[PDB]
Amino acid sequence: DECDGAIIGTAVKGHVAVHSDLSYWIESRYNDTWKLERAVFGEVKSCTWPETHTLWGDDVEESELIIPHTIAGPKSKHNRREGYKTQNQGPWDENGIVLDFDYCPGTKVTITEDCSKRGPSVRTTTDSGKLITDWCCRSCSLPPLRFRTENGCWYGMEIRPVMHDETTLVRSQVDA
Amino acid sequence: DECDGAIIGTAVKGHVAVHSDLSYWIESRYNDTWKLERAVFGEVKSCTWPETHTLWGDDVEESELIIPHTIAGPKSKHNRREGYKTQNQGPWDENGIVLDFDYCPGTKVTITEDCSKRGPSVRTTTDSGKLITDWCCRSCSLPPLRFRTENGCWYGMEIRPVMHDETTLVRSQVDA
Repeated sequence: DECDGAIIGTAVKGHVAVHSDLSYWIESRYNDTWKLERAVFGEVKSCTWPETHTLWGDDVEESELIIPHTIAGPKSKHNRREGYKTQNQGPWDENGIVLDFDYCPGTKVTITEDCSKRGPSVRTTTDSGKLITDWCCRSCSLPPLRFRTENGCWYGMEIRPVMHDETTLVRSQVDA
Repeated sequence: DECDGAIIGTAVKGHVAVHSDLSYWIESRYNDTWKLERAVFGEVKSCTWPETHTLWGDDVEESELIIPHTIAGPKSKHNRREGYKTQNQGPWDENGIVLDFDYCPGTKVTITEDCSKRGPSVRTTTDSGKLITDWCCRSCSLPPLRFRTENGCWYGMEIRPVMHDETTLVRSQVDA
């Protein structure tokens, strides 16, 4: 059911909007459009964010919400970024998750319709610890959706690794 | 003055203690001793954490508090880790800060009294982007205190870089 309304602070002041509670800090900004900027997770939890404490919640498509509504992502158009759909297979079992829109260190991302489609989030280091340097997406926007975690950096579902030899990938096992 | 008591959740349940508010998630654990485990910062702020919402707050030395009381670190013996003093010159101007006790990727830390003393936190990549691989501390404990941020990984004040040639260091400019 709903997360408790009593310990939620949601606020927008001009061109910065924040949905927060005791575990989530979800920040969006206006430059020429509203975009999700950063989301910081003290812990990940499974309840629905209440409507009473949600900005811009009219005519919301659940599959557009970056942070899935099933893990208390607000049902808010602030919880969106052009070029990305819901991150249901992000690395939601990791600790110290921060989601932002920047390159994982030592990597690059190219937009091309050659890319494979959305799948589970992949960590930028292989099982043995090699860095995968090149990535693509069909039609995501840049800078790319990334998750920084206590175990490495991961890209959003849209962004797929570009490899030229056999490699073992570490991929998210979660579906949220 | 004090941060607002109204939007604070502080709880301990057996061997896991959490001090949280709308921006901070500060977690400690008991294994054989109580130690700070992780602290996640949606934003960094400057007010004092109220006593009313502080665990284990008797006979507290301010210079022992990992997260300085001046940036709303709780005045709590849960906010401590053997071998470390207050991180007043941690990288507190960065975004998406997570503090935990693990190695920055590709690095190692040795305890030796050869080390230089506590100073400002240093990022593990130089100005030009080279990785500093070797580090020391006089008498910190392992695993080392680290800050993961949207701009790289940084070590706690105690942990100093070990270099064999001229290099430009990126160091914290903050004193909190």
